[PDB]
Order: sequence, then C-alpha cells, then structure tokens
Amino acid sequence: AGQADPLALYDLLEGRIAAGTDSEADRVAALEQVRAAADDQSAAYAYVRAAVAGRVAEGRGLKALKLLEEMRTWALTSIERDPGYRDMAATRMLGTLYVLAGQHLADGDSEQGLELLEDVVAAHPEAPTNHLRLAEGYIALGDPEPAFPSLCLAQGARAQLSGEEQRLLDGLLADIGGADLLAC
Repeated sequence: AGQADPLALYDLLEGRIAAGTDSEADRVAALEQVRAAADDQSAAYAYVRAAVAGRVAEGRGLKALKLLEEMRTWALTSIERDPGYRDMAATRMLGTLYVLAGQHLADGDSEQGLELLEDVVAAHPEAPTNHLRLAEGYIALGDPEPAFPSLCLAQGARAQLSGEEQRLLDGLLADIGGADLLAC
C-alpha cells in the first residue's frame, strides 16, 4: 500500500544529507517511516533504525536525548542480530555515539566507546572511515596522542572518505593548526 522499504528510505535520506538538501522535516519523515516499517528481524533493519534516529539527533545538536537512546538501543539490537553487518558499521556507530554523547546515555560509557572504535579498526584497518572515527573519539576525549597515527591513515586514504567525512577530517586538522602540522 505504498509503505517504503527502510533500507531504501535510508539511502534516500543519506543522499539528501550528502547533498545538503535534508530539512528537519525530511529527517523526521524518514524517522517516522522507518519506525512504521515492519521489522524483518535483520541486522540491516536495526542499523537503519539506529542511523535514522542518529541523523535526527545530529540535526538537534546531539541534544535529542531520547533519540540518542533509540540510536543506542537499535545499534545494540543490530549488533546482536549480526555483529559483522556492514563490516561492523553498527559497532562503529555505537562507539562514536559514546565518545561524543555517552554522558547523556544512562548505560553509555564515553571512554569505553574508544574500545568499540578500536575494535572496528582492528577488524577493518583497510577503511579510512574507521581511522577517522577513532581519531575523532580520541580528540573528543582530550587524548590527542593516539589520534595522530589514525589521522595519518585517514589523511593518507582521504580520497575514499565521503564528502561529509572529508569535512570532518579537515575540521579536526584545522583545529590542530592545519594538515601541514601532522608531519606523518
């Protein structure tokens, strides 16, 4: 009767986000529709539920605390269903959530979010995404020294980062005084 596939909804929302053409209304509509969609018990469904809740929360400064908990809960559900889904994307998501906003989650642990990010790097060193998110976490938690090798790996393969990821990396590098000071 026209109900959207959650995975396809996610891809459409992510396309808008990449373009910068997502409004609050677009993000909220995606959240409502994935919530309404039937759960097929897959890790993918749960990942999408978490990711879309996360995008809505991100558009509210990560201060939509109930949405952060919905993200946390569905990321854990996804991991329980298949911890290898999308090369551990749900574990990476959960790690980033904790390093950035763990203090706003009852069962979150900010510092242990770094362990999740380390786990993803250990399993999937080939993806600069993983190095970028690990570096982001170390920096967020005031521990720049271990971030530098990860920054160097992310910068070295920056052509494989999404536009959003490149802007994130470039912001971290601007904050340290410029990419020219990494001295990889």
